[PDB]
Amino acid sequence: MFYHISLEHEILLHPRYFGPNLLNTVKQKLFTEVEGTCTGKYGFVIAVTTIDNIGAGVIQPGRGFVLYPVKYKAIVFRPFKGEVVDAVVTQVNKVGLFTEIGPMSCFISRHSIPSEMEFDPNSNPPCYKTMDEDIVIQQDDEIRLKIVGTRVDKNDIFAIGSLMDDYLGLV
Amino acid sequence: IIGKTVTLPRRYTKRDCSTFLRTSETGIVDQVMVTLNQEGYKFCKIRVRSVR
Amino acid sequence: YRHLALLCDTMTCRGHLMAITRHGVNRQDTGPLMKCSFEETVDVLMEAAAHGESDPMKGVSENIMLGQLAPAGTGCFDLLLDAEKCKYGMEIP
Amino acid sequence: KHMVDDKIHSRARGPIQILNRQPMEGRSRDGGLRFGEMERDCQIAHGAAQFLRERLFEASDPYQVHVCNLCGIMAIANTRTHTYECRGCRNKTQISLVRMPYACKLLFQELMSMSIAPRMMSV
Amino acid sequence: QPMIYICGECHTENEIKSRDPIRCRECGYRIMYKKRTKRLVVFDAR
Amino acid sequence: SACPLRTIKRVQFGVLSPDELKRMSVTEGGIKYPETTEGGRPKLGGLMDPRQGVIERTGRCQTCAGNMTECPGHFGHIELAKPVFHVGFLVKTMKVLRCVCFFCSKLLVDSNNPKIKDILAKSKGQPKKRLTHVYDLCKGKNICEHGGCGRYQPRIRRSGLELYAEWKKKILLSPERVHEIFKRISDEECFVLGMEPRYARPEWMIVTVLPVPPLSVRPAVVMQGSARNQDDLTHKLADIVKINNQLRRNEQNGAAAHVIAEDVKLLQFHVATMVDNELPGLPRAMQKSGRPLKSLKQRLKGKEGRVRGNLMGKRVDFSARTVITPDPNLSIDQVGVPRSIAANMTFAEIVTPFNIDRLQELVRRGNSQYPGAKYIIRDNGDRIDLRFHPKPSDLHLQTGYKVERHMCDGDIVIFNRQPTLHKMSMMGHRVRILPWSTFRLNLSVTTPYNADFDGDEMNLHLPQSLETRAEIQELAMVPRMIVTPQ
Amino acid sequence: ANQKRITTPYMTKYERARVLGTRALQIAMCAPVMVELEGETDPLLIAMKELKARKIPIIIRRYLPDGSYEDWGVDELIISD
Amino acid sequence: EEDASQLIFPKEFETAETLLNSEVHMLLEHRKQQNESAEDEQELSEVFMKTLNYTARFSRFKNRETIASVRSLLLQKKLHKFELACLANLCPETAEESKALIPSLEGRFEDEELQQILDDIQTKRSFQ
Amino acid sequence: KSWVRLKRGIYKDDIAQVDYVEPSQNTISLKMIPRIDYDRIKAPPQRLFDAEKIRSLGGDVASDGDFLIFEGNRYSRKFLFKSFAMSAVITEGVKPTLSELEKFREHNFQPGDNVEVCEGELINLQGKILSVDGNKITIMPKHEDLKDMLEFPAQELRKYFKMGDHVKVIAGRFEGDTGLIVRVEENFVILFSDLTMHELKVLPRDLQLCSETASGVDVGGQHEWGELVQLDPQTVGVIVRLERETFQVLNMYGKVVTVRHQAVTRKKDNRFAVALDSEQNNIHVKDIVKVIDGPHSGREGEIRHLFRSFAFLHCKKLVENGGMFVCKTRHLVLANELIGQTVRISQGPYKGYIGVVKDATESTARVELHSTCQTISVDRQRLTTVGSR
RNA sequence: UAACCGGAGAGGGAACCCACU
Ligand SMILES: [Mg+2]
Ligand SMILES: [Zn+2]
Ligand SMILES: [Zn+2]
Ligand SMILES: [Zn+2]
Ligand SMILES: [Zn+2]
Repeated sequence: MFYHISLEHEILLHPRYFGPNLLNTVKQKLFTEVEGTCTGKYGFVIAVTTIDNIGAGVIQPGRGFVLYPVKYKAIVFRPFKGEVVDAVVTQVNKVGLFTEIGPMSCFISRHSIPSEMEFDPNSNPPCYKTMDEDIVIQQDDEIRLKIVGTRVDKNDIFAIGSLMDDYLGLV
Repeated sequence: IIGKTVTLPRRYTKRDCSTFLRTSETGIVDQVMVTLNQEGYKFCKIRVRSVR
Repeated sequence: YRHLALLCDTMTCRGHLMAITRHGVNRQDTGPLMKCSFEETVDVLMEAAAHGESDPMKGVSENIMLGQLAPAGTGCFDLLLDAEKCKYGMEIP
Repeated sequence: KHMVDDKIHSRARGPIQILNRQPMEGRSRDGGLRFGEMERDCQIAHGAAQFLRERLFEASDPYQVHVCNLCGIMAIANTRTHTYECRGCRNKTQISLVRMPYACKLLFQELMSMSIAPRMMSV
Repeated sequence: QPMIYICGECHTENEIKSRDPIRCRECGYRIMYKKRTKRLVVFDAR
Repeated sequence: SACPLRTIKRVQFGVLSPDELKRMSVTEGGIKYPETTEGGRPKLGGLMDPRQGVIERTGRCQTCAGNMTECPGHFGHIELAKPVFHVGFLVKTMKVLRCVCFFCSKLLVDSNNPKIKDILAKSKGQPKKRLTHVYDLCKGKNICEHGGCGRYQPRIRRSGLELYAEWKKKILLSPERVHEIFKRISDEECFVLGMEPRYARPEWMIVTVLPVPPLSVRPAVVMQGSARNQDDLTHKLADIVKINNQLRRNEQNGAAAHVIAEDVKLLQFHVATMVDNELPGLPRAMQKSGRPLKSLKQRLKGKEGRVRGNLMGKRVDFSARTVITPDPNLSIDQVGVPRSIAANMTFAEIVTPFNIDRLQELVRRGNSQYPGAKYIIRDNGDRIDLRFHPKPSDLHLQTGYKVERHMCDGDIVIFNRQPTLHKMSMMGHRVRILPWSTFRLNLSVTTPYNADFDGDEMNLHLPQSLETRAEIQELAMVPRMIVTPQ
Repeated sequence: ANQKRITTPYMTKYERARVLGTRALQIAMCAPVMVELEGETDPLLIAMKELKARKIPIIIRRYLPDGSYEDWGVDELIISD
Repeated sequence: EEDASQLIFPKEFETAETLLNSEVHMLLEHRKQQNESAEDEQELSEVFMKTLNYTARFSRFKNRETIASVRSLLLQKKLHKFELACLANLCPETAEESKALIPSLEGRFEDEELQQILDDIQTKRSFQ
Repeated sequence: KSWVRLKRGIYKDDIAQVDYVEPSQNTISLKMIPRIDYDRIKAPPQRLFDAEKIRSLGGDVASDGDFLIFEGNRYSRKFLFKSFAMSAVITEGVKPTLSELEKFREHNFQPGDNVEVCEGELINLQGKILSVDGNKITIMPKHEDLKDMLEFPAQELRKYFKMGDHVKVIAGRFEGDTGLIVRVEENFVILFSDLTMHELKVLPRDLQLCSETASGVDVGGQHEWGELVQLDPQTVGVIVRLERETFQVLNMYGKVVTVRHQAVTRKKDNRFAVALDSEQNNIHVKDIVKVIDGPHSGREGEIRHLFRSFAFLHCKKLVENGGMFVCKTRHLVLANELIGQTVRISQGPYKGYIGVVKDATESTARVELHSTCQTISVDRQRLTTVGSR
């Protein structure tokens, strides 16, 4: 999940954006692109704490833009397959349960939810519930769920939750 | 110069086989020729005249 | 005499004679793709591959066939931007 | 019979061959001129390295290819969905993109066809 | 619509429709010619 | 396109191991059908597969999402019914065979020797030299010393393509036997014989799988709608897979072993033809078209080959060629070119606010008028042409665009005559426009050009990049190189 | 350090050609310019005026053949032209 | 690819320092404070605000000194970094629930010792 | 009631159903699919017999209701019913498939897969596949907490996979798909496929484990997933799901239909097209817009396609059709004659010339002259159109 | 009581001979 590790990413500086404040302009630029992005190796990019160093400028042969090798300490998030995290439900539907773990979106099938944990369309808020109405999972409710499969597509991380195992449900 | 249609194996048909005069040559067609080959197929011959 | 003596000393610099043949230039280990760019290609590459040969391509034509910039003058060195004179740079419009 | 009208021609980015992404030959197809071996060597002697590089790589057959940092082999890439994979590695992280001549790339497939392993590591 | 053609050795005129054998009507001669266009031609004297 | 760009440092050369070959092959279980394709659809497991690469125009590759240019090709593997060896590896194989024992597959060189230590110390990093030295010293060994067997070991020599081992009795070298003893060759034995074990192996010298390249390597072309034009590489691949299927079926059911040996010999001849069509020991293959088949060794050793006719010297655009004409009324640094050449030749220009009005003027004047442009290229890479006259919304311009504009006076061009006997034979010049259609230049430039106007035509290249134009201007220019160094 | 200056301070024709071309390139795609101009449109003339002014914001990394590199700023680089 | 228990990852991923829900909350509130100050500044990402909301609603300790006390008191004992972070995020009151949620914690410590550690965590938790 | 394949003729290597067996041991009656062109091309793919069509074409044909005789005593009923030779048919080793059954065991274990033992003294034991043989494999499994190397046949083994892994379908309707499983029952395994987040219920025998995910392209290599094609020349559609012989396609109005592989044709996509969403800000492909009006009001997604007033949108949170919903653009918010005609240059420097217009512009035109071996440019104001058609 | 839709990449190749530099 949340890990405080240094990252290195190459930044391309457009020559028309040299200006007086080279370092400040490059730092503001880097805070623009690197935040909010995702990658397969490191997951979601949450926050960048410090810029560790700024490398020497190298002019590419035949290309105007100059490249600065910049390393920086940052905070990243990476969910683990086969690992349980508490979650908050976004929406409950005919097709399944939709929930959010921070920025990461997880989906639960009705074959992943317990069979007793069954949906009531007659209820005005869409919610899963039991026969005895003891466990009721509503939208924006703190639940726990076992993540069983993680996959990434177009630099977007989303997961599938599992609740056949015991001690899984609303917190 | 010569337009031909070749039937291939919706609203689309035989392909184009159009033999052109070569690029960057100008002038006038002086005379043309239609005959048959030894096979029996039609056979055309077009001469291009160009004053220099 | 500069070029003539340079030719002769590059001929004799390996401790022995160097006739300009495949029979010598294959024996000097001066780059497998130099050897391939010589008149014999498949045998010298095939022996380099058979013996497991490493090459950092410090040549010229190897850089050329890889398509990148050959470090043989006008491209041998690197260019570094100066942020101090860049911040001395006045705006233009 | 040597007429200037019959002899003059010029080309600006016409067709490309099926086997290699290179210009045509002969002015009938608006052919391209062969920037030959000894001309390349004499350009080297002049020292116009950037001019020779642009004449030899991107004005003829520029390409981009992915190679992983573990083993110097070709890796496949579905760039529409941005899934980059090296078989035999399953890494998909220690990978890089390089600019590659089309002819030398086809040379690399010929090498592996002759069971040559041009292990081409990025670093 | 049919083409106006010239036999050559007969120096005669005939009418030819498409996808027909290229033969003269009275002699069947294979060497066969087409007439000048009706579209106008001019030439400056240079 | 998320991968960062990198500059290159090093290359390693080895042999491909068969397990890695069948791993990175996209074909699973190989291909085992001698048909090229099905009657109606492309076929999977035939000679051509969509898994190998994109097949037709406006189509998609099965493995990757690329198309023609964006599809870089995919490979395959064919498991052989019998292992087989080929030339080059055959010669190195028989060298290693004379180095190694026959029965116990021991080192036979007795590496615990001061001579062996001296050879290693001298050839610290010289594998072929080490191999030659150890083969020369180990040629005179005969019996084993270590090696348990007391036999004299057979002399192994080639008869045409096949190899025979004769004891002080002659037998055929079975490829299975050669593969077995190369497998029994130890790793330390391989290292002390002096060839790198991690990248190559003696049992990798023998191969049991055929790597098959994609349709980029073997193109399929259509002519007059027939689409039957397939290359000799595809034909020989079909022959290889047909014979491999025949051998596999025969070893599955018949196993009379005489047809097996004879068909294995023909399959070995076929893969030897795949390596090189021309062999001193066996006749070349034959096609019904009457032409000899073209092998890859020929395809690279030729003067039109990849290494020379496609790598050292390759076809380039941006290069006119025409006959010349003396003209003394212009300076020594200037060359006059025809209007048609100047109109059919382009030059790239950056749109800057300093000249944005003049570039806009040139753009809406456009192609087919002499001062004009034919292509406009945006910042994102959108290429818009001017010859089909797009809408004025497209004709509107902003700073930073790419203009393929016709050149005017002052631009720098390079200019030569083949053969370039001397380095003075290609000079930079400033372009200028004259009405009649030929190159116009100076006699002071003819004198180094070896040019004498009896029908000799010159070539004219124009660089596109501005820095290349500047460096040509400042290095190869006639006043800057008035005087030769030689 | 300022003492280990093995290569000559005379900057070469190759160096001046490369810096002139690249300077003309960012002048062409409109990076800010700090030499005063008398009114010119072409980046070639702007770049040669910069080169004769000797005020380029670029320092050259020369690769000495041992493996080490040395930096040479254009201000302390004496021009052969 | 990697499971939570067997936990294979590179040495950079191992030396990556984990963060609490409350630690992420205080760091992200700090960074949001510098984002709010120094105007004419580009705002932070919607991912940053979603993470801030999630870690604010899942924060366990509202005091930085309390956070440091929890981290030191779970630090002197021998536990894995990932299991330590998971235990700090979950805060289970029962060792049975803790070992059911984390299978890698089974056999790492004694049952009564783990229950005592969880009880200490519950006592030193900041309750609202 | 058996199956054979013919040896000679145009019907070589085709499945034929032996219906009646004559006791004379000379010929047997076969029901077979005719590979005929109904006397149209000859003066051939398999297709159903068309008695009405062959009666309309005429020729050698005899009509007897459902029974018919054509083209050299070829007998058909309702399906050819013709006698064929015992030596010309092959009665052993045919094994028709399910498609041939509709018209008229196996073991596949691969190394790297996990299989479990469900019977014997070694019950419920999961181990990795190392080798495979024909019927009795005698496998070498890598069991958990067991370094000893056991032996098991394919009949004893069952392809059991752990929860949450990439699984592949070797054959069937769902073949070529990759996904993550949901719940493993005793025979039914349910998975969400990766390219189409869709529920597939497949058997463990049909399941397979591999590391290469779905490529997202059809079997023919022509159309990818989430693609744009032409249902008909007025309405375009988006292939949202690939199927073994078909495509599930969302239409222009939000209806999901199923079309054939060859029914739709690919259309060129304008990647630089522009659209307006009634609030006057430009929107393009791969742009995030919120749908605030219409049937999908209150939603948000990325633009996949643009039509001149319409937009095709992708949402991951919508599990239906891969989030693919289509709506009009106006309910979204951001988050010549002179060609080929003889003309005369009758005023100016080229006065009195006759030319042919090859290109015409808004202001000028190109004229290829008839006298000078040269083509020039001349203004439409100075142009004059004499002659023509 | 109804309203501004637009469309351009190419297709072999391989050999021999001649001519020119
Ligand atoms: Mg001459
Ligand atoms: Zn790899
Ligand atoms: Zn007649
Ligand atoms: Zn491909
Ligand atoms: Zn021995």
